[PDB]
Amino acid sequence: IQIKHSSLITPLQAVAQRDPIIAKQLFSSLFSGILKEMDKFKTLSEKNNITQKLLQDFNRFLNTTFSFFPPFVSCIQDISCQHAALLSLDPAAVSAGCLASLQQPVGIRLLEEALLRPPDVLRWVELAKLYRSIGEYDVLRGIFTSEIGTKQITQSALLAEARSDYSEAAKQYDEALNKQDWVDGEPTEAEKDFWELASLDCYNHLAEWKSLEYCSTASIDSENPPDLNKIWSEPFYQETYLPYMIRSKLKLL
Repeated sequence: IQIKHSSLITPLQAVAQRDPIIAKQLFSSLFSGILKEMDKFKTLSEKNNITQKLLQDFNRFLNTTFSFFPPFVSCIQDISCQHAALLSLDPAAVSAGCLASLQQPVGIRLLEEALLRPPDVLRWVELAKLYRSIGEYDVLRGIFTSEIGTKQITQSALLAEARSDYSEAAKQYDEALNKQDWVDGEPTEAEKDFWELASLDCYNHLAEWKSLEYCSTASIDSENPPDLNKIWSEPFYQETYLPYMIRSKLKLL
């Protein structure tokens, strides 16, 4: 045991060069150790520009990757969990990378550590995406009852949706997505996009196919004619409205 560093350092980089998982662990632990040692040298401001430029680096990474490597994506989202400068990464790119790479636990953990310690509600909507993708409708319904839903009709539809009364939930979502005489303020864009998406879920859950197909195309650019072409524009449309469109028209056909 009276051996030196090189017999530990060179085979470590030699095996981390070949296998990507141990490369992920090594890059994460070395990065976190260096940033932990930055407590002594950089003090108040040069530290803060260092971590701001690291956040710049990582946001550029997650926006411009196109192959989605799981060790790389999870490694740069795993070093964002420990240091509170990089918790504010981007809730859009995190959810896109975790849906594309099949790593929703890592995005869920990062967004949770962000909601610990607007960019409040943005992370809630992009956390409901990751929880919807892996089943988990109980936790997603727990999100919409507390932090996203403001109005009362949202909670009264969440109850009737939870007790499997999907007609008396879609009726309230239709009754909320046409209200103009809102007395106490307006819904947000998040609170209205939830009502649209959950009305689609209720119409799919019942069986109502002549209503599901119309509601699944009458929010893209189609006012008087149904112009199906616009689903390739605005890529969120082909992730949110496309399967309901095709399933509804197919069950009709």
